[PDB]
Amino acid sequence: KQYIFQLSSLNPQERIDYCHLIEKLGGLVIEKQCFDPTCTHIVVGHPLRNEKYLASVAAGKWVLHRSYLEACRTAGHFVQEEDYEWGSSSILDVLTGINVQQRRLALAAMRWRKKIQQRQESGIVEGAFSGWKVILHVDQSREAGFKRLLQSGGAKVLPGHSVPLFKEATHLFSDVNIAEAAAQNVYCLRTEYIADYLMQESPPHVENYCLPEAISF
Amino acid sequence: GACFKDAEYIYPSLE
Ligand SMILES: [K+]
Ligand code: NA
Repeated sequence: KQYIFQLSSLNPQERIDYCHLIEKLGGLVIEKQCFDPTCTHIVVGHPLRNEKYLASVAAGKWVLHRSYLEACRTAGHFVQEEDYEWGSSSILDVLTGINVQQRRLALAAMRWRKKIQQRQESGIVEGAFSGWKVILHVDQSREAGFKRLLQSGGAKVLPGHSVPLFKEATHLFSDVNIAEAAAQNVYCLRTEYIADYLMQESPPHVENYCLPEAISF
Repeated sequence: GACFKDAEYIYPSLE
């Protein structure tokens, strides 16, 4: 009903042209660079395993090829999204070539969009990390990006890593007493689990991501 | 956030 777009990985002339077009068709453009969960649609020049793309997937947004906005321009209104989804057979047929990484990111975006939007049609909005209550233990340079990615998918990020937080926590991610968290029914996992959870067709085996101090639990 | 800087950061994978 109200279309709200962000743009990623586009050239400058494209960005200007598409912002103009979106506004002309009655959409809103979020011009700020970080992912904003207010958006409904993201148009990306190529999939990347970065925070903005993974956050769009974790939130189940429409992740669309630029040919979507060319179809809108021709129609003079926002058209049906499905055939312009990055993971769609229609787009994968449209491309001359795609690397396995980009194909996997494209299929992940479509898989999560279908799941999250099917539930939305039934009156529940939940992201890929719904029910996660997370302790982060990462390098300061990485903390804010992990927090933004987890919150985009619906996770609650707990304030710090003190022992009282282990009771409510579901997950602790490390790049603090790990064995005590593990003893309090916290999955204590390497940070690779987050991208791999979004990307893998079936949920990753936690055993492959379990931090050393937690292997017993 | 440092969105422009952090945008470069590729999240780790066991793949
Ligand atoms: K717990
Ligand atoms: Na804005």
